[PDB]
Amino acid sequence: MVRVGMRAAPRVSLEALKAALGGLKLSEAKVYLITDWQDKRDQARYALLLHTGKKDLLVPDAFGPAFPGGEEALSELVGLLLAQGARRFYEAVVSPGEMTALLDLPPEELLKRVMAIANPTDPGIYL
Amino acid sequence: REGILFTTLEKLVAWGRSNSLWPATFGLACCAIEMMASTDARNDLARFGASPRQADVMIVAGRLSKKMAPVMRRVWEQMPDPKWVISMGACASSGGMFNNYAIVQNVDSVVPVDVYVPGCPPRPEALIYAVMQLQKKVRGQAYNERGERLPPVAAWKRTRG
Amino acid sequence: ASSERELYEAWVELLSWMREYAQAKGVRFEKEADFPDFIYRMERPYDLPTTIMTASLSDGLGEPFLLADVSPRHAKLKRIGLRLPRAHIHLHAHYEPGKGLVTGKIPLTKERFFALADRAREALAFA
Amino acid sequence: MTLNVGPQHPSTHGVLRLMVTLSGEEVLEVVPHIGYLHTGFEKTMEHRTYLQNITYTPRMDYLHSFAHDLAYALAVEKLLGAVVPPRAETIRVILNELSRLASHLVFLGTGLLDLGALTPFFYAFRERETILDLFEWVTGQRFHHNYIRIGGVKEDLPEEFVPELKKLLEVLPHRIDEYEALFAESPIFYERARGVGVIPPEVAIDLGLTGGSLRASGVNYDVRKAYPYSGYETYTFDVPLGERGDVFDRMLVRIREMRESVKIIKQALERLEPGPVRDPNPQITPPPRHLLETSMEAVIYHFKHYTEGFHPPKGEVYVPTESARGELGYYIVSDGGSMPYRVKVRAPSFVNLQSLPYACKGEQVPDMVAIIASLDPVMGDVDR
Amino acid sequence: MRLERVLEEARAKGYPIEDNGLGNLWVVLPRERFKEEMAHYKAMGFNFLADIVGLDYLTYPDPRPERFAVVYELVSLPGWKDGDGSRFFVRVYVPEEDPRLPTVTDLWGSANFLEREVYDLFGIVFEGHPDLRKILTPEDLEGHPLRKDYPLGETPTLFREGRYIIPAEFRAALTGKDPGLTFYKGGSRKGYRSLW
Amino acid sequence: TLKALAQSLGITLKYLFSKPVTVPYPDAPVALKPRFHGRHVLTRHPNGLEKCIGCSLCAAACPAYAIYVEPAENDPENPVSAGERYAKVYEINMLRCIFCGLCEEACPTGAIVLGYDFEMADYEYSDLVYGKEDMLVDVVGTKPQRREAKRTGKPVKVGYVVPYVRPELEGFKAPTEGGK
Amino acid sequence: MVRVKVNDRIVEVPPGTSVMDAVFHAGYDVPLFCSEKHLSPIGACRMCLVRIGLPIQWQPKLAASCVTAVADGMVVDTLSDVVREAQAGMVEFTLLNHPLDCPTCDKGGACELQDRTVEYGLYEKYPLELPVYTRFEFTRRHVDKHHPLSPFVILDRERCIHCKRCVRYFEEVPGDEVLDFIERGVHTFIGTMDFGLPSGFSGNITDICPVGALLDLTARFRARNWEMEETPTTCALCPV
Ligand code: SF4
Ligand code: SF4
Ligand code: SF4
Ligand code: SF4
Ligand code: SF4
Ligand code: FES
Repeated sequence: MVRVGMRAAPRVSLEALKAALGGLKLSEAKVYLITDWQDKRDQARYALLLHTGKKDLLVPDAFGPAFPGGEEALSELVGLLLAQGARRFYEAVVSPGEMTALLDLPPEELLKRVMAIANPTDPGIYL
Repeated sequence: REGILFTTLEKLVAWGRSNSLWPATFGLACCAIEMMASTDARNDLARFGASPRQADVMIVAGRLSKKMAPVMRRVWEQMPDPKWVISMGACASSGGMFNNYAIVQNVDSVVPVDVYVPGCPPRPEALIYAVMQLQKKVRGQAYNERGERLPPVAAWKRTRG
Repeated sequence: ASSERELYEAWVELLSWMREYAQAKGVRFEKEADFPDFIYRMERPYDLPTTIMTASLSDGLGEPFLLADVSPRHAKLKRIGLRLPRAHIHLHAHYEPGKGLVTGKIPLTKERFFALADRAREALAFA
Repeated sequence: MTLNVGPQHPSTHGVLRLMVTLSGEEVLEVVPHIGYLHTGFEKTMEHRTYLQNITYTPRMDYLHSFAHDLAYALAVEKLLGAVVPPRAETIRVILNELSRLASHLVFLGTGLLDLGALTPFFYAFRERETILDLFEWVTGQRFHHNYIRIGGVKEDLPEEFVPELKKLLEVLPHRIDEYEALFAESPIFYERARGVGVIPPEVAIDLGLTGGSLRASGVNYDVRKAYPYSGYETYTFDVPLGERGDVFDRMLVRIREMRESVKIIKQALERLEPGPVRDPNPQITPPPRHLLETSMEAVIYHFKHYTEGFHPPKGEVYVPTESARGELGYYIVSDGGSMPYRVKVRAPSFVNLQSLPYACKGEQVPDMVAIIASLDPVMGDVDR
Repeated sequence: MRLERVLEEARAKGYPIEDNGLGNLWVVLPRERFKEEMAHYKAMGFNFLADIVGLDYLTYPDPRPERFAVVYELVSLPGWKDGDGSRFFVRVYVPEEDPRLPTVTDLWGSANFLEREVYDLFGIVFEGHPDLRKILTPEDLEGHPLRKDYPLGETPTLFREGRYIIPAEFRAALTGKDPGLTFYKGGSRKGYRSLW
Repeated sequence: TLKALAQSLGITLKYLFSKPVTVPYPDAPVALKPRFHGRHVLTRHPNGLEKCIGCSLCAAACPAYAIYVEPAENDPENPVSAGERYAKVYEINMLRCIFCGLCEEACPTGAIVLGYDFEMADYEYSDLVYGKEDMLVDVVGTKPQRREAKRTGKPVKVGYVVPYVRPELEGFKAPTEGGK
Repeated sequence: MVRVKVNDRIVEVPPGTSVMDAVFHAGYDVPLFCSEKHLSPIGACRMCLVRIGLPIQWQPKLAASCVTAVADGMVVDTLSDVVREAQAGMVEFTLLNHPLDCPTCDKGGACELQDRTVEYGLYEKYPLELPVYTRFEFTRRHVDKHHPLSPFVILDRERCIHCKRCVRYFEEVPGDEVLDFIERGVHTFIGTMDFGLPSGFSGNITDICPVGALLDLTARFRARNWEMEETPTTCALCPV
């Protein structure tokens, strides 16, 4: 597993992600959005784990309306997953306290935890 | 034209719809059997369609398994447009008493929820309260705790896509 | 008998006296404990005049120089006692009908109590 | 034509998915696909107190829930060696059978609707409503009632339950007959159900179809009889049977079961005198609420019981019970912890289903609906 | 009477016999003799195959021979030709690094779905099966959910102002290998049984 | 068996001409049994002191983990409950809640006791996590009910009636029977 | 090593062993209040009481397994009807004067008293007899309650079971006798004439106390023992 990005910094993270995906076709990939708090999307923060199936990618919590210009970044993220033909979007709910510890765990463990907790989600809510 | 833009005309159609609210049930667990009670007592609702095509109101009644989610997704998408979603019971609304790998911990993930109805199962009359809610919700007669008036159709608010 | 009731009423009485000596000298009074048979009494009925089981007079430092308590509503051989901390001093109040509140054969008047309390404060109270 | 009967539509009941391999109007083979209701109790329950689990037990077979309640309660009591009071046992047979009448009422309501027509769902619903009102009266809940306890049952029956059970016990004989009246003399239904739905006993046995859709094909096995538990050992008890397993016979057998159930209700109702209601062993049973205001030991045990709960011996255990869907039972592995090490639930509805590709093989298509309703599944039990 | 003929047979061939005084009885056959012996079991007159119950003993306080163990429930229906009512468990332990086991599908068609479930939830593959397809867990689910090393997968329950509960950090109840909240546990909380 | 078609019709006829069955909620109030499991209520002693000593044993008892209790110390001058301890926060997520009443059953002071209300359907998730001050014995209504009754100024009528209220609910006023 | 047998099992165990430890070492258990890791056993709370043999030759009266040395080829009995009866008895003596605070007590989920009581207590007398928790129907000991000993430490004198753990600790481990019992008989209680609770080590007694007599004021009334997310870590405040 690769880890790119840094916590709480939306535009740098988006530019880096755009760099890293490339001409990879995503039709068999699974997209996991890691967040705390089910109800309130307005003050939400978002981290992302992408399981391509041939390799995995982690981004910390740099996304969402929680940070300035963050909403537009999450929206373009999901739009971009959608363009490469990613379809299967999932939402994972962690304790705020977890979020820092979760991404400091080793790749395999973090990934199994994420797939265990993740809820199938409409890509449209992040647009 | 979505029921809109004459003060007389939109209100007229909006009653038309609220009182017409046409449930398309999507049974899952024991909650579905608790809605089959609702079928008895009912009086703007309980004619169906049953076929999704023909109905405005989608009632999610039961635990929605993760494997089951993409299905309910298309059923909702495969509904005509002026459409509403009621979420019935704890399992649907939140993760319920089953907090785990198996089950969607809020149905609002996959389909835009209009109205939520707690209970395990909720008494049927609560679901009447919810369709009266949604009745009076699409009349644009509905408010949250923050002071805000609530929109007739949620999923007029999500980006489709 | 129903002497029980007059006892609890008299217990309320003694508490009143403690509160007074407290304000008078500018020295702290404390309500220590309420009745389990009231707290944990749930729907169950409660007729007692107060809900209070244990109390004390503390000095500046909060260390008590005088202690006072009554039996729960449901206990055998009901008594109300007094104890002087550190001094090994124990007193047992009964109630004889028509006479009043007595320690054995000796009447327990308010005055007797105030004197005992002052001796207590001056001797035992640290500040 | 491999026709794809979907998950929830079109009226393939209880969220099943069916690949009817079918050219024409017959049925070649249906390739069944389940798992759409999988809630994962067997894992979740490894994370709940034995008390806490009693809230998760009714929730699988939600029609006959109390059979879950009964099976689980029993297997634990056995495992920790608890002694259930007679009046509690009697009440548990009453509730079990009443919940059975509820379940059955539902099964034939849906069955008659499923192919054939609408009307009789309603009368069954009326009697079921009287039953649910009984349950609300005693447990405060319609279903998923948190009542049964490893000792016994949560609390005693109110004044008003007895009078109301009689009312329904009065109308039901006339009532069950009225449903029977329409059915046994089946107008179209006879030419609709008599031929369809083939069940050889040998294959029922080969594929393991236990659940009262078994006796409709002429094998005589009832858990209340074969392996008696809660004192069914002591009742005047008729087990209805079928001749050659079709749709029709299954369908009537359960109706007979309803009057016999009612006869068990009356019988048990006769034998009921005042007393206590759960095993007083404090290890097993939380203290009386009144003395929480007096005893030290009470408070300690209250606090402890409702937080940690209790630890049964290290051991594995299982007890068989009869639901309106067949053999039910809890396989409980305890590690001596406050929560079960593992609970595998023997799901009658799950084994019963291996015989549907068999059952509806060669049958009609309109009938392929009826032949499903006739098998009486509950998916909460299946997926689970 | 058919049960006695099983136990008497197991004692001679050196098969261990488990018994709890609750009235439940096991017979553990080795891996080798399993397929054939059980073929003999259906042949022995065993009508009905009730269960296949998979067990993951990873977190069980005492050790057992191998990590996973499967239990079949064999019976002869009491209302049939000549039914005893003889029912009993046959247990077969299975290696962690070798989740193999022959199906009895040939024998009972009961073996069909149940063995598939035990494949889905635990990694155990059943030989000779008509179709081992994943049964229960979502199509794209990775792994085998009910085996102990696999997360129950809880989500926090949610309240008002930054307030959460993490169930697994909330749990009052202890498991078997749990210490408890004092220096140790003795007595009833190391396991208890009343004596009738 | 031709006769059946006929008799089938006959019984239905009998039933048509028999008029009665059903209750038209909310226009006719639903009858509930006295032990029914409704909206959680916190109860008070005669003194007015709250039964809740804030021990969060309701929460530990909870299989859905839907009860959050932040605890607190009583003020000698002006007390809340009968011990030295009471409940600073009591939240219940109705959406998380399964409605066992293991909370009530665990409750040592008879503080937490499930009520009678069912008309709680509401539009927003977080409006559905009830707090203490929505649950006390004095309160009449559910959240959307009360909110409608303020935005209208038209008082709350619950859609239920009971023969009487349980001993454990003591203080909880409800529309009963013809007791009124 | 000295060869000991506890109940159904045998153990190697070095000579100066406490019988209690040889017990637990065999994987058994026995009530434990006064004795503490790193503290002098003194058979005080008398909870740890077991049986000892030395040849079948049973000793007349029970050994406190905490204060009994182990001898070569010695037997130790912890599950006998008579032992469990005695254990239950000492527990009942301890519970005899106690306050009734569990719901409202900060010692909450993890109380050596609570857990020992629920483990060993109420021995099985011989049916569904309706039995009594409590024999004693008289008035309990009532003293000073909720008394701050220092900005960091709170005292309930009612809860104290008069094990020696806190005073013992103060004299033995830090070496500041800022705590000791006062009067005698049942009247005995913890107090201090050194008011601050001066020692910079004072807060450990909060951990040691088998009950909630001594509690940690900085964390008073915050959450119940189970309810905390507990993060094991190491303290970076100094080099140790
Ligand atoms: S909320 Fe309760 S009644 Fe509804 S599906 Fe879930 S368990 Fe069944
Ligand atoms: S009723 Fe049950 S789920 Fe609801 S708060 Fe009480 S214990 Fe928890
Ligand atoms: S409601 Fe009852 S159980 Fe819950 S904290 Fe209050 S007193 Fe304790
Ligand atoms: S010291 Fe222990 S037994 Fe006593 S009130 Fe506190 S928790 Fe309960
Ligand atoms: S205060 Fe606690 S540690 Fe000290 S003697 Fe009393 S019970 Fe033992
Ligand atoms: S533990 Fe040995 S006497 Fe206290």
